[PDB]
Amino acid sequence: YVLTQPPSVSVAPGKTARITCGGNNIGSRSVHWYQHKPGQAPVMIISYDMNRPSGIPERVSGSNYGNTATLTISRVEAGDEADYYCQVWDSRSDHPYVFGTGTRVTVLGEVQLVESGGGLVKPGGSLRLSCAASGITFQYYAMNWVRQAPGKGLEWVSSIGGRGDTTYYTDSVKGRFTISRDNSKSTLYLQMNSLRAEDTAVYYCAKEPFDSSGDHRGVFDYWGQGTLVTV
Amino acid sequence: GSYVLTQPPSVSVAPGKTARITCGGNNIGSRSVHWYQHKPGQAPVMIISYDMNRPSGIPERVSGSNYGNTATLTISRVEAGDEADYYCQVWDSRSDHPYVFGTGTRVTVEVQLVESGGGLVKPGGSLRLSCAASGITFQYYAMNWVRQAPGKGLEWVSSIGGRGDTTYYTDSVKGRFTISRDNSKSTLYLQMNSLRAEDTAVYYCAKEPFDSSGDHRGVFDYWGQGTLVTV
Amino acid sequence: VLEVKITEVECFLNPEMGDPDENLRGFSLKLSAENDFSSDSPERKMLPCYSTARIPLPNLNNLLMWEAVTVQTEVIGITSMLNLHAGSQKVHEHGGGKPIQGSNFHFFAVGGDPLEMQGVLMNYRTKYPDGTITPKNPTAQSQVMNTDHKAYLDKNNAYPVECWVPDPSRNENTRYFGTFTGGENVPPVLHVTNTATTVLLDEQGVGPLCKADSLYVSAADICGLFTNSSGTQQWRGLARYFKIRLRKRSV
Amino acid sequence: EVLEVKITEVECFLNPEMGDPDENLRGFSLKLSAENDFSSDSPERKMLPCYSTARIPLPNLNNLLMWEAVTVQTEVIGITSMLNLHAGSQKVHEHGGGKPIQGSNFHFFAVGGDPLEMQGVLMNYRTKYPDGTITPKNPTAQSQVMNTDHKAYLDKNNAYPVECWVPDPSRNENTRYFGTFTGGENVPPVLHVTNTATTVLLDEQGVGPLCKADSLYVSAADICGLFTNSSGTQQWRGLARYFKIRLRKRSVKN
Amino acid sequence: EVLEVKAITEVECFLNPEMGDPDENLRGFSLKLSAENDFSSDSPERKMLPCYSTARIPLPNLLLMWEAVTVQTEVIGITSMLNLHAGSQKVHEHGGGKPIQGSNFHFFAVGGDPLEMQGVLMNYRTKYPDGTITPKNPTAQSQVMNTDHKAYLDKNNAYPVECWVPDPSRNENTRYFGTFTGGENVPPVLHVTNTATTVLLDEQGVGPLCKADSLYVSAADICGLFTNSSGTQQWRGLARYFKIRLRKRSVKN
Repeated sequence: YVLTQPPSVSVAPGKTARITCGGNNIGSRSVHWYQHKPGQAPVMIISYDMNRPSGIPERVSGSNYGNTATLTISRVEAGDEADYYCQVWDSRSDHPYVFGTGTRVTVLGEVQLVESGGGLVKPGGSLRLSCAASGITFQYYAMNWVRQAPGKGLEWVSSIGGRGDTTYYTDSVKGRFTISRDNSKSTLYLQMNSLRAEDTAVYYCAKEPFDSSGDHRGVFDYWGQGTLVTV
Repeated sequence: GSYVLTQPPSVSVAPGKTARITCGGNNIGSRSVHWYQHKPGQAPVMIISYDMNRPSGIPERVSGSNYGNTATLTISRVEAGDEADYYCQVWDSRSDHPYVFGTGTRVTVEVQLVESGGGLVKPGGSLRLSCAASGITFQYYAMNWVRQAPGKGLEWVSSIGGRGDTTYYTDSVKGRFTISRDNSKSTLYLQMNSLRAEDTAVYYCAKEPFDSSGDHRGVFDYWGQGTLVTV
Repeated sequence: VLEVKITEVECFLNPEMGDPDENLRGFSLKLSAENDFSSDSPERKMLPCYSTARIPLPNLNNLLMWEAVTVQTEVIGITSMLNLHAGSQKVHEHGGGKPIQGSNFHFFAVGGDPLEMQGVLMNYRTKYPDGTITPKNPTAQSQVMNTDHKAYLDKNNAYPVECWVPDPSRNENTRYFGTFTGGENVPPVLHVTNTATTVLLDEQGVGPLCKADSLYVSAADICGLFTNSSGTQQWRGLARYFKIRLRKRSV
Repeated sequence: EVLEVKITEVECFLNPEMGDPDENLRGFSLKLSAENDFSSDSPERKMLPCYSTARIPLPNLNNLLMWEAVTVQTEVIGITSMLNLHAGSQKVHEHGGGKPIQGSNFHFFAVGGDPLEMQGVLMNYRTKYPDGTITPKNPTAQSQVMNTDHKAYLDKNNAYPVECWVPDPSRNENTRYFGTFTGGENVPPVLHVTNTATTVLLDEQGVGPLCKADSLYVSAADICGLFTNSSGTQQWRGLARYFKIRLRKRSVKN
Repeated sequence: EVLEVKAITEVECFLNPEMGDPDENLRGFSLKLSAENDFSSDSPERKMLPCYSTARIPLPNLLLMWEAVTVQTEVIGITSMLNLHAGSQKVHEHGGGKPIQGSNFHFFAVGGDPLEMQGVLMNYRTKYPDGTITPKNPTAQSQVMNTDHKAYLDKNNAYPVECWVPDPSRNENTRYFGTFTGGENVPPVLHVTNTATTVLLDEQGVGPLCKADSLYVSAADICGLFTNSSGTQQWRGLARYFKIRLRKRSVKN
């Protein structure tokens, strides 16, 4: 499935910013939105088309109809300057988590996830990432790896069920990367073998919402700050 | 023995004053009177249903009354926009001509219905009109053709039930016009054969309200802009 | 009616609450208020009407007739009212929407003849809409008991619930059951079970005998008022399911 | 097919699925939105209580034998937990205690030899239901009354929103169900416990649910009412349901 | 291991309520209720929390065992709520005091062993006060069903009503009955009569069999909230009377 975002949007302070997300009948699917500031954990700002999480101001609103979902930010502040991504989830698909291409927005003027194991590696070599989760009972949470390569958008890499019993990979890494989980230590693992130069990226740990079975929900409601893997 | 509704041909009113339009009928107080506003080259709008009920979007200034032999349309605090033709209308389920319109009063100070197939024809020729209805499940709606000849009032032509099962026609067109419907295509048809010069008119498509059986209700609650047939 | 000589018929009967437009099916038009008894022309789409169905039964032909012995019935969609996120006015600032609550009427009838009904009006001078069948030549006695107002439930979306009640003076081939609970804040209380059955047999052990191999089902299930964000109130209704067990009876 | 009678108990606690907006609010829904137009209503998945279900495996049997469910004991667990008026609830008035949970509630359970069969009915057919939930498909205005197209098996836990589905009385030949809906702002929750009450599951012919593939299905919804936070926001509160089911061996043909 | 019935005895008793007793002059009452604490920082005063009442009645030494066959029970002092002249906030100017009303819970049990209870919390992070016995190492699972929270009602004025319910997955040798009615304005409804009896026999005709010749009675009767002139609210409780008929029953060993 393809999500189309205008590459950039410019807005004066106090004015309204509108970010579109194009998709074939996207109105029939639940669209989530993420704000991403450089060197920061992405933040979920809209879930299921128009729902604001606790802490997101009323100025931020979401819409979804026909072929276009829309993120609207009113009374724009300096703090709104960031990258914005739409995202959908199709349970019944080869690539079940899809991000938009992203939108750079310029304005004219508890739970912790801690990643480790990032570094420098020979092409064809190996590296294992860890995410130490804090303040959640880990087996109740589908967990995900999402990366950003230099000058490219957020790319979903891998997903695992709370039980450890359901695993999904993007084709790019299928056969080379292995997602695993130790619920006793509340730690998520990404074993990266047969490393390529295209794998150079910041690797983000992404939590899905609490689920009594730790099922996949299609929502990345909390992120770690990331770890750099350079090849 | 077909029911007659008498309207004064014209009424004049100063801005801010009240306009009163009467509708005379033998014991009209025992029947449900509806009112339509009609501006030239526009779809008629229903402004009062069942004697006094205002549809959503009609201002409180517009009021309806019905007692004994006279129904009355009252427009208070009159604006320029109130200048139009006004028609009363009744419906008698058990009658040869079941939709009776008033003679009209010239007052001087979503769902779509799209008609096509209007044009120019030799007298004695043939023409089929279509109405493409949009945003409604067509088999739940009694549909109607209503015409206006040059310098004459709105004239009810033909009616059909939602199922396509209840055909009604005015004596004038009986045996020359056939009304039809294809609910799969949400299209109403008027097959006009043996055309006369008296048939030169704008042909309006008129929707009745939603009904679980698509029955006749006696109410034209939405109209198309019309199509002209010159013969 | 002689000695007994099995079939089930199932039916969902949809409600007739007014249906002000397709998107508001199961609802009425907003309620009007403070109209003088002398000048009240209610809109048809404001008035809930009784639901009826004549189910054709197998041709049986010392003649045999279909005898309704049992009925299983429940209201369908009772959990639809846990939607407090769309259309309803917030119960308070920052809160969810107002539950559907208020005056309600829950009725069903099974018979071998059209349900016989008696008319009582709150206002005899109400100008009821064309398309509706209401008490004819109404007098002041129509606000109490006027034996002239007899009717048959014989058309759907036609007989206004507020003008008609089941006639206890008639209905010998019909078993009927209804409950009215009136009030602004009356809580809707609805039960669902596939374990409950109602016997339609009389004191002589004879249930409704179906005339013209036809079984009549009748219903009125107004669940209460929906208060929109405007403050406007509309009626909300739900469909009723019937499962009726019949046997062959010699007559 | 069902022949002569040829005993076992199974126990289960079925946890509620009220939305679980985060771990610390397990048994609660997300805060309720209000006043969305019918034309643009996308509820958050965590806002919507769902039916609870589970499939209990029975001893492998083997003129074949089947487990026949004969009685059920069931009650709602933790009813007294609503006597905590000291935490989270908005004060009833100045210097007063917190507001008791109250308002619309639904109490429902079923026992069957197959998944509970359900019928779809919507307040608003145009409601955009969230990915992860299973709701009436290609709904129309007819979906706001009875549309026989909306048939489902309660075949997944935390998936079927309570607001979209009811037990289907036109089916469930092999299930017994019981439910009560009480709607209103100020409905007091009324819940009874006793280990002396039993419900017989036998039908008019004396036959209980017959367990296909030695599987017993239990289903429940216990929305107890709304919890009002200090802010004035409102959340559904649910409780688990306990089942004890007595089964016997029953002979059946082919 | 139960044989035929063997003769008869009555035990009469009352259990006084444990509503918190904030001071002597407020016996039968809880401390005033706090409100709007965050789930993160909720330390209720012990005297704020009603607890289950229980006691173990010793029976004649008497193999034979005492079998409890019937119970007569009622709540004592229901009419005491007709005092609207003292302490209650006036319903309006010049008016009488506000009747006790709101959430209530009426529960009793008779058994040959301590009542078995299951833990469930509104808020698993609630910091329960020293002196009370509440679910141990609670988790978010404790806000729904967590089978780790099993207890014996083995101490008077110790188990907060708000943390514990009778466990329907156990209590083979106890009969229990409870009603919870929640809401701001719930009217208390209490019936008294010396004509009502509750049979304790099970489907096999066997009542609770008293182990260690010991009868256990348990109760909670929170009648609702009392509103002071200030607007503060306190739980009000009443004692419960039991009359239990027992018979000698033969058993193997």
